[PDB]
Amino acid sequence: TQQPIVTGTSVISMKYDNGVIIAADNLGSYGSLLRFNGVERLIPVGDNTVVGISGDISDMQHIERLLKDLVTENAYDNPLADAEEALEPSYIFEYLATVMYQRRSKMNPLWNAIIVAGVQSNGDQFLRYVNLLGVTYSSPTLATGFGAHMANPLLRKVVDRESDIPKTTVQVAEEAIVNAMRVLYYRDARSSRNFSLAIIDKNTGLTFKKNLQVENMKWDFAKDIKGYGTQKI
Amino acid sequence: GTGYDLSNSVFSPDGRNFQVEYAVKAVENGTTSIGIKCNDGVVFAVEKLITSKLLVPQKNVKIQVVDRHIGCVYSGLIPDGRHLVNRGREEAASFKKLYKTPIPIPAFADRLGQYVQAHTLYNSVRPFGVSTIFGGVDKNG
Repeated sequence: TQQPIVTGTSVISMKYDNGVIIAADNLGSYGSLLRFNGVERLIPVGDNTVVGISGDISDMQHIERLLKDLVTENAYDNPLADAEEALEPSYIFEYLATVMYQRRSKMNPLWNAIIVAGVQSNGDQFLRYVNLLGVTYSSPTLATGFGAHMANPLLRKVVDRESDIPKTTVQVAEEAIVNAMRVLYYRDARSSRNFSLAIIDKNTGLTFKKNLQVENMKWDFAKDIKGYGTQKI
Repeated sequence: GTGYDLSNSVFSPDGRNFQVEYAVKAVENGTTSIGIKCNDGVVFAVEKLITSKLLVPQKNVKIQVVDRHIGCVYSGLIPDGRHLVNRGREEAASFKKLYKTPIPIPAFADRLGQYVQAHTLYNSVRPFGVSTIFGGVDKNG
């Protein structure tokens, strides 16, 4: 048993017709101190998988090293390590899920919430969640922390059920993700303006975008707000 | 007298360890393998005796990788080679876990050396029936 010290906030994701999108900001908070601004919380694994991690950053870095070891170990005595016997998103996840549940069962959790986004070899979209309790679930949209409360509602307006997936494009999906990151910057006190976004597409592969910023913000109405009830000037 | 070549850790009267010398015979009996150091890397090659048409070509791979930057090849008892490489991989992971950097080849060479030497120290184990050729690239060449 422990307590999280350096923390990452929301990770948000959704699937679209040809793949999956996943995003997370670049902040490592220390309580209410916005301590570290160059923290990458999206971990790519090979060319078909991105793991997004929120929660304790010391644990995130430990999980990061586990994933690098998985790639190394998979390539041992494996002539098809970059072909048929390369790591699938489903393998990455099931491994992580196993670890998360064993650690919670030892009363010593990895204090995180994890979203594994990717595309399987057959072309299928992979999107699944796991957290410090070892709880797992899949949904057309997934998000951690504040993203669950604020991003899912917006993302679910685009993909409300399974049948909305083939109708949704990369452009529409990405715009919806980017809008949600702006909303989280408005209302989450542990969020940063700077974020990373990753697209995994069954045709165009892994597209990793760094150093994105929330743009097109509405603030001008604030000038007209004075007082808290009766004050006029 | 005689009988000095029956146990592993035993010195003969001329200071030799006959069980290690007998292990060399197992290597000399094996397939030929080589290594070539070039001016920014290393190359490994091995002969794979095709016993029959039934052996699937290009499968049965003999050269093994350690970490992401080291290659190992060996001649003699193939299982002993695998055992050695498994140890090497455990050993390289440990080094990386603690020191972050990938294991330098000299450091890695001694890790295999100390392990193989350990199997000449006791009569409850037998020496390795392989000579292993290995290497790669690190911080300084």
